[PDB]
Amino acid sequence: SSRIAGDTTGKYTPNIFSPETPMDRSFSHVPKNPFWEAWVFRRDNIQREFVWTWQTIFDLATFVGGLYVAMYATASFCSRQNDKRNGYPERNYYFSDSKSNFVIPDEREFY
Amino acid sequence: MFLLAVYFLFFSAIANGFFGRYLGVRGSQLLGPSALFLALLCSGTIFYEVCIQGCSTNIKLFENFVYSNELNVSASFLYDPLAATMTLTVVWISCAVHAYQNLYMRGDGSQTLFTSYLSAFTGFMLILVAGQNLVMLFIGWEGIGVCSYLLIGYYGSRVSAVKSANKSLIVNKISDGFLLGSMLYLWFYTGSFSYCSLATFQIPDVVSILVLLGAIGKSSQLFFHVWLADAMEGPTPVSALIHAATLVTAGIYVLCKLNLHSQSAVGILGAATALMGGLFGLAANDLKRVIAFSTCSQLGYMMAVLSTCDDGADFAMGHLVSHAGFKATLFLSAGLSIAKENNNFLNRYGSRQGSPTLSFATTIASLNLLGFPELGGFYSKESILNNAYINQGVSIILTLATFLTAFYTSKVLAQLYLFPYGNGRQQKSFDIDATTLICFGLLLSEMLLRIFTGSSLSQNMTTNLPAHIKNLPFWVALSGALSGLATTNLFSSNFMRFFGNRGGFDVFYARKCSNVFYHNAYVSYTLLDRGFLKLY
Amino acid sequence: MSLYLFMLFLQPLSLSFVSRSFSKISSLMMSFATLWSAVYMWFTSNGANQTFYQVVSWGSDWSTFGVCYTSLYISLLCAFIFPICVILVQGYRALSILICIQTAVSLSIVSLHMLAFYALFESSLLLFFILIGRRKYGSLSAAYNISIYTFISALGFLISAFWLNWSFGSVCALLPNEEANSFVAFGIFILLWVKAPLVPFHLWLPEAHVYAPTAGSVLLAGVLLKISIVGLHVFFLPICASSIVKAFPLILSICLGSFIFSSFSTLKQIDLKKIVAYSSISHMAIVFLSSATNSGLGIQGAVLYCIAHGLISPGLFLLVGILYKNTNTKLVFYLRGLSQQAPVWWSVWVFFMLGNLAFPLFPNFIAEVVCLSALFKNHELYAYAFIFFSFVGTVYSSTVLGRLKGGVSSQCVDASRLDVISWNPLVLATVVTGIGYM
Amino acid sequence: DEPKHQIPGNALDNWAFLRTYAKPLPDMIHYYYYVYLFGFFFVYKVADFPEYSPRVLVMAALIGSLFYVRRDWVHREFKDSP
Amino acid sequence: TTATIEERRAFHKEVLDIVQSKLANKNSEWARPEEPILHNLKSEKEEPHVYYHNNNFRVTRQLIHFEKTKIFEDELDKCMRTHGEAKYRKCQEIAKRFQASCRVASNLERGPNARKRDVGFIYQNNKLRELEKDAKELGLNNPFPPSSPRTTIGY
Amino acid sequence: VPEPPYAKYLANKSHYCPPDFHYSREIYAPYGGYFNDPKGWRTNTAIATLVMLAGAYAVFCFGNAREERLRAPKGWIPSQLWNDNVPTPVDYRGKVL
Amino acid sequence: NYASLKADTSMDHVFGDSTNKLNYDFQLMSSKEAFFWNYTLYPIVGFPIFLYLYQFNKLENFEAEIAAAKAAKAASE
Amino acid sequence: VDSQAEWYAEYDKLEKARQKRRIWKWRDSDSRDEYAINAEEPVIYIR
Ligand SMILES: CCCCCCCCCCCCCCCCCC(=O)OC[C@H](COP(=O)([O-])OCC(O)COP(=O)([O-])OC[C@@H](COC(=O)CCCCCCCCCCCCCCCCC)OC(=O)CCCCCCCCCCCCCCCCC)OC(=O)CCCCCCCCCCCCCCCCC
Ligand SMILES: CCCCCCCCCCCCCCCCCC(=O)O[C@@H](COC(=O)CCCCCCCCCCCCCCC)COP(=O)(O)OCC[N+](C)(C)C
Ligand SMILES: CCCCCCCCCCCCCCCCCC(=O)O[C@@H](COC(=O)CCCCCCCCCCCCCCC)COP(=O)(O)OCC[N+](C)(C)C
Ligand SMILES: CCCCCCCCCCCCCCCCCCCC(=O)O[C@H](COC(=O)CCCCCCCCCCCCCC)COP(=O)(O)OCCN
Ligand SMILES: CCCCCCCCCCCCCCCCCCCC(=O)O[C@H](COC(=O)CCCCCCCCCCCCCC)COP(=O)(O)OCCN
Ligand SMILES: CCCCCCCCCCCCCCCCCCCC(=O)O[C@H](COC(=O)CCCCCCCCCCCCCC)COP(=O)(O)OCCN
Repeated sequence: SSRIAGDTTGKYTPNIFSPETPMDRSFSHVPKNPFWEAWVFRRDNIQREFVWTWQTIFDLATFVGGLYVAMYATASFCSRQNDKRNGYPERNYYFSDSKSNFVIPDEREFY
Repeated sequence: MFLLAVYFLFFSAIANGFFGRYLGVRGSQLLGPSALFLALLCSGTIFYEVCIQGCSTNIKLFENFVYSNELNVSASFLYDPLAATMTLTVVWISCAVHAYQNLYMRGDGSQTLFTSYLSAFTGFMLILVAGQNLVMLFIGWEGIGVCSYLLIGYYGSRVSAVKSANKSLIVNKISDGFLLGSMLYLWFYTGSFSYCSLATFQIPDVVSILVLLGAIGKSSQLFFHVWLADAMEGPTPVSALIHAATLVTAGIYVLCKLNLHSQSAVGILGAATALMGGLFGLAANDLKRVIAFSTCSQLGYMMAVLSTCDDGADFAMGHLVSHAGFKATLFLSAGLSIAKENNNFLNRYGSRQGSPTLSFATTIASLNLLGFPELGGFYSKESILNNAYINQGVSIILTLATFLTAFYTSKVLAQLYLFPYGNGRQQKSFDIDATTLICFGLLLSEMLLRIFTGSSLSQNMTTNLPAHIKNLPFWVALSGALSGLATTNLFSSNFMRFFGNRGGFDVFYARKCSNVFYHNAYVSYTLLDRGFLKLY
Repeated sequence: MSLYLFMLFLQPLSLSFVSRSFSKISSLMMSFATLWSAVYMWFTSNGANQTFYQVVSWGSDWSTFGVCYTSLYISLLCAFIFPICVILVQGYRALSILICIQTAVSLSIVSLHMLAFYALFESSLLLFFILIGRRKYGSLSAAYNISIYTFISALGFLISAFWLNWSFGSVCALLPNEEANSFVAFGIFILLWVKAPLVPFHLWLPEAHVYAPTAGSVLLAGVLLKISIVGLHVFFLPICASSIVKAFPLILSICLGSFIFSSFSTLKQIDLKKIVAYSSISHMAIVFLSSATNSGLGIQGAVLYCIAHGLISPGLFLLVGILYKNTNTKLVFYLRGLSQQAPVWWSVWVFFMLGNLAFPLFPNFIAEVVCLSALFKNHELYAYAFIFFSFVGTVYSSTVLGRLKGGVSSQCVDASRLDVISWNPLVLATVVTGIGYM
Repeated sequence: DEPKHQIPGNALDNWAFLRTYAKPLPDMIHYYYYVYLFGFFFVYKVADFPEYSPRVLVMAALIGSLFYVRRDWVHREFKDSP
Repeated sequence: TTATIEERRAFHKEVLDIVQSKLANKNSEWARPEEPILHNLKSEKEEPHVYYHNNNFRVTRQLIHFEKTKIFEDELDKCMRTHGEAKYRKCQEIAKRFQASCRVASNLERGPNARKRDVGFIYQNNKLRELEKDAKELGLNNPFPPSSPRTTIGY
Repeated sequence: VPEPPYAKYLANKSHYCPPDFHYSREIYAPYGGYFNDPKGWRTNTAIATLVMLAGAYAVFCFGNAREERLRAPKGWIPSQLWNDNVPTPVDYRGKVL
Repeated sequence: NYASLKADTSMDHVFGDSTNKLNYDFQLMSSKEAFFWNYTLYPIVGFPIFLYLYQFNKLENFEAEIAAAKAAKAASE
Repeated sequence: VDSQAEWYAEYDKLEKARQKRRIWKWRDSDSRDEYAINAEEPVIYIR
């Protein structure tokens, strides 16, 4: 019911007319399950079940936007500390409103 | 000469794990133990040269392992007195375990791969111990972590074993993340990664907390002890190595190598870990789990002693090296007992005709665990308890921990030997060859030599204490042993249940931390990138 | 340099004259010859010439080509990984598409003109639209995603290049120009934001990798993600430093958010290629942030970590492609017992997964150490944030490994001689870089 | 058999909704004629419009876009009724 | 300090003369300069020839600094390994010099966002000294530790 | 089921293999089979031992070249037999040996 | 083609039947509980951040108070 | 291989190209109606 397809000698021919099923690469293919396939389809196409609810907005804001806000605040604090550490004047960052034009330290200058 | 031992272990690993087809099961059963025996001779030479004769050596294999701008690190080995002692202890225990695995793992399919894992496992421990700079230590640290991952999960068709390996990997990942943070701090403000220029008299608290958080991972302390109990899923030779020397001791070795710890944190954490480990070992009914909780308690003692005095680092290392021996013996004898009885539960063990050597080794290791006078464990534990009297809070908790340790140690001894036979009427047998006898002879020789040579220079130095204070640990251990022999009830059923669940540290993680982790994953993926941001 | 460019032009040229039955053999020989020409370019590149090792111009500002530290590393990496792509791909159509893509990408790396960089890099726009949207195994949605994302980002970059050419009079890197405008800085930045997958512009990469062929995935992960750092070191940092220092808190916000949310999204994956593709996105953020510090450590660490990624992720993608050939499945839940069934494949898979988790004996370790050191030079908290959330990668990698490792399976699915030949160079390069020959 | 997307609604109800687009179709010249004429006159009048702020212009464009009804929408919903 | 256009064009001409003088004789170390081109330009990018030459000079200087720091570390390690338990006293000077070299190498080209590298905790120690002086003279109570004689093996 | 033709090339079940345990004999693993014990194992072990000792000799040369002792040992150490860079021992009092 | 959906009952008598099922609903934590536990654990993760914030605020406040006392001393004197 | 000469020659080529482009960008209206802006241009109208 089966036969060896591969030939190391190089005399390989595919027996498409052979009564016996070749032991080709498809021999070892996984059989698969109907419900697992539908679970895969459901999980990939989870945007179909997306619904805007106040709970969904709450979750998205509190975790994603919350983490962005926390990271931005921490980065701003670190920049302020580094400016105090280095001796630089308060730097004009994009959303900080500063009446100083200091952006890039002059290498030649001693701070 | 100093390099040779690491070469022998890594050669055993490569030979057994890559050419084991040619070598065979017998080929592993020769090349492993022979190579580790040669490494034992080399380690003995190292110990005599460095410790006894005070001759430290530095071997730089190559320079600029990482050379990016100012950041510069080299692969160098410095064998200082701490490193020689840990190297000798590790190689001795690993040679014993390799002798043990020849007969124990014969019924296992991949004995060659197991031997290869064991030898690379020892080699990475020696890389950690002998490194001259922080990066070599990190290399050894991660090597032992990955080797533990590949050894605990050896039985891949068991969901429990692979989940235990995943637990170990994740917890150790968090710990070395904290260590890497401390490493970066120390490079930035000291100029180097080498321990010589690493010295800082004053260090900011953040570095100390990061070092402690990294150390409590491998040296399983509280909130980081979950992996040690689950590490029982692996084969018995793995458990002996991980609990005796390689994994648990590494945190203590790091804390002793760099004295950046804070007295207040280490003492409280260690005493809490010792008490909790003893209490958990009280409830346990597997033979192997009780010994792991005892390992936790001994780690708690060693961590606590750092807070007491300046000699605390020496006392901790002495207890470390003493503990490796009798703990490794306890695991190996427990594993042989499981094989002979085909059982893991203490209830069904009982008196049965056996080998005099194994029963004696179990008895002597348990006596060292208890604190029996004039033994290697006794001195290394009284050095901690007597010197902890100044810290009143630490001393009390350690004395109660000694009571609990005595109780469960005596209970295990009575259940294994004194109790009547509890297993069924079936043909069960494990005949021991001369190789296992050589293994237990090596452990017994280590135990005997520990008495004559000692553990620390200040071991017998006087602690100026009243006699009733100094001899108190013996009385507490004796009372615990007598209560354990009678198998009396110490706690109510509610607290016994609480201790059986190990304090519910894992159930809290399950119900809150893991659920929050996967709800964060749900928000990140389902709601946002495959939700809000996915087209119809 | 000239030999390398000539060979790059020769490879697509040869396909027109080959017999169409000798195409695979000729393509493989041409790829190896281009690799040798790249080695020659390295030989003729003297470190004494510190700014640019080599510069060649062929009659115009657009035809100005040159190699620097970043360019030389990235070009050697692409020339190294191309032959593996060549052997993995069968058919004159596929060979033609992949050769044209590689020629365009490799010419982009050495280009010193922003407009020529744009022209060469986007020439491979339809080729991926056709490649990812191939008849049976491709998805049109993914091709649309990648094509539209690239078009919008590259058009913004093109507008900034036009403004620079109008104001300065030149857009070549070799002519020193500085600008403080934020509109032009954002126009150059948006391309980097999209090409290096950075949240929330990372959605194109996953769909592309899953529905691209294994050779296509190998090229995409290996060098097309690295084109962002060539653009950053060559065309953004020299001119747009004032804007990166002005926006550094925002840059850190976006980079660390990408790292964290990509790590969390990886946890929700059931497809092996998607797991590797999301690991790539989390890995890109450290590179982008380390370069953005504009320090000696950051640039070197970013280029090193790019090399480490371009040696580790192609290997994982290749192994997954081999497993999919053997099993016709990519779902982790279908695949069990791979340790017993495929010991040789499992060993290399575990080795490369350890590499992706940045273990010491792997190049990712050295690269990560350097990048974290640069972040620590900026601030301690910056490094601490990245170091902690690296544990999320361990969780999903360990879960995948545990699911694949054990179970019951009735199929021997282990790699053949051709497959082992395919990954041997990557394993050797990974080891050699891991011991410090970065 | 393969996993497929669920289609909301009944087959005949959806087909009935789609059949409401099959209505007498006017020719587009009638709309185009008026748009051309009023557009020519509109372009003549625009040169005389006052200069508006860019913000107001953008808001007016947004309002016009929101208020614009697609020609198909009127087609489906048109009723020759009071 | 103000630069008129005439002076700017004159410096441009002089830099062209410098480039012509360099072009006359071949030099294999052309991109490894031993001396910079001195200038008073607001932005060095104004004159491209000065920009690239001084950038190459800075690169050479930094490479030298890195190798020098490695040297200093080597003697520090040797001195540590020689004396033994007397290391803290006898290796104070060599550690001092090594840490100074580390700070030079890091701080000269740290970058726009990078902070100063505090090897030996010298800047923190100075800050504590200033704080203690001000608190004592003004009668305030300092919530911070007083300055330390030695905080590391050297500095 | 009639065993396939290639089963003749495959090797038998080893003595250490439990009689009940079944494994697929066609699977190749670099660490070995399920119970190994190949024919000619003794010669392979001898060759492995020879390679181990030769590598030990090379490592010994390398280490001796790179073993630096900058502080004199308190007493005589075994390394003096094979390495000549050992400083002359000085005892705790300070006397040279 | 597809794998069989029929189970094997050979070992049910030895190892028990498969009749008993899980009681889990396979649903996640509630949004309200998740908010509390994120906003509790994440700060614990970021313990260095709060230490740096505390010390920086202490340093700046002490510096400002020194400046104020200096102004007072330099005004009269 | 004189790297200094190659570097300076390449830079000179690029700088010359930039100068040529900026000259090429100087454009007044070429409209036939625009006699004011182009007053100096030589032209003939056949109309
Ligand atoms: C009595 C005669 C009746 C006519 C009365 C008026 C007579 C004309 C008098 C003067 C005419 C000159 C000025 C009129 C506007 C010029 C248009 C024109 O003449 O073309 C010939 C056109 C017919 O040409 P066609 O080739 O046969 O039709 C092509 C379409 O495919 C047609 O096929 P369709 O209808 O089936 O498909 C429509 C399609 C066609 O597409 C368009 O309509 C394109 C329009 C885009 C804006 C146009 C440029 C705006 C720039 C304005 C400049 C001024 C302000 C400057 C600053 C503004 C900066 C932007 O658009 C849509 O699908 C519906 C959406 C409509 C706007 C789309 C943009 C939405 C943005 C809002 C975002 C918010 C959503 C967020 C949440 C989303 C959740 C995911 O005739 C007209 O449509 C004229 C109707 C007049 C009503 C316009 C109402 C407001 C006008 C000013 C506001 C400007 C906004 C434009 C709104 C839409 C105008 C089409
Ligand atoms: C430090 C300088 C010296 C370096 C020497 C390192 C020591 C040996 C290094 C050999 C290469 C390391 C990577 C080997 C491939 C990784 C995969 C592996 O190790 O094991 C494979 C397969 O093993 C092999 O075939 C090759 C292993 C040969 C020797 C491995 C030694 C241990 C690896 C060292 C750890 C690497 C360190 C990386 C971090 C520093 C899979 O094993 P399991 O998942 O447990 O499943 C096996 C089946 N069973 C369920 C029955 C257990
Ligand atoms: C399917 C696989 C089967 C085959 C398995 C192969 C087994 C491999 C054997 C493992 C090799 C372990 C050797 C590790 C040392 C690395 C070798 C090396 O790097 O060569 C060094 C020379 O150094 C040596 O030779 C080391 C001697 C090796 C033997 C020492 C004792 C062996 C014990 C192993 C402990 C090594 C731990 C090192 C951790 C990093 C090059 O010298 P440099 O000229 O200075 O090169 C510049 C430095 N850099 C590479 C960073 C650019
Ligand atoms: C619609 C979408 C958005 C809706 C939902 C948003 C809800 C989120 C709001 C809370 C977010 C966390 C709190 C951060 C913002 C606090 C308020 C900002 C103001 C601020 O910067 O104060 C600083 C906060 O401390 C800090 O520097 C930050 C401390 C908190 C960060 C650490 C806690 C989480 C750790 C997890 C890791 C994340 C960070 C990784 C780096 C301290 O004031 P100042 O002294 O700096 O002076 C600066 C002068 N205002
Ligand atoms: C003064 C002006 C004021 C502002 C006015 C704004 C007006 C709107 C401007 C929007 C311009 C963005 C253009 C992209 C449109 C989204 C893509 C169209 C959606 C779509 O259905 O495309 C399908 C697939 O596309 C896909 O699968 C691609 C998925 C979405 C692509 C992601 C968008 C690129 C990234 C967005 C931001 C990038 C950085 C921005 C700086 C193919 O449709 P079909 O071929 O079958 O035709 C059948 C017709 N239904
Ligand atoms: C909301 C968070 C910001 C999201 C960005 C996250 C990080 C991106 C940073 C990229 C780094 C370089 C980019 C330069 C600046 C881009 C955005 C910086 C933030 C920003 O919007 O600042 C604005 C200034 O920038 C501007 O005025 C222009 C903004 C960019 C324009 C957007 C589209 C431009 C496309 C142009 C195409 C190429 C054109 C070339 C001619 C307003 O801040 P402010 O200083 O006014 O302070 C007033 C506060 N009270």
